[PDB]
Amino acid sequence: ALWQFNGMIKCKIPSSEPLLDFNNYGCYCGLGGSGTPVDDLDRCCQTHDNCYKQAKKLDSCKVLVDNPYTNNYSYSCSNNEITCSSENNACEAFICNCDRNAAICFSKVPYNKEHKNLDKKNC
Ligand SMILES: [Ca+2]
Ligand SMILES: [Cl-]
Repeated sequence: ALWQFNGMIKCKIPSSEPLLDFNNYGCYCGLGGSGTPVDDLDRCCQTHDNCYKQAKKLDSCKVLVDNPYTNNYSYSCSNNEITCSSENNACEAFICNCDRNAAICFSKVPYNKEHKNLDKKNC
């Protein structure tokens, strides 16, 4: 869900307030996402959006009537490393991996503040 994802982002980027820094960034970071990503951070968000699309197609998630946005997976953060819980079921695990991949991606790309709060006509 959002609470775990936000915690993962802070795990990798301890200086960030994700719900303020990454939301409404570029064409993909935040609600919806379409068009050409504007930079590598936006591509991280595009990948993440696509990972959620795939989670919704996974048989485990469908049978569990899962919503990736509300998934109740478990994770831990130690020394700025994210570990998705081994106890997560297949659906939970998939979504945890989407979130972990994105948090890692965000930590590895530049932040271009000219893309914060981008007008979606640019998308
Ligand atoms: Ca999005
Ligand atoms: Cl990690």
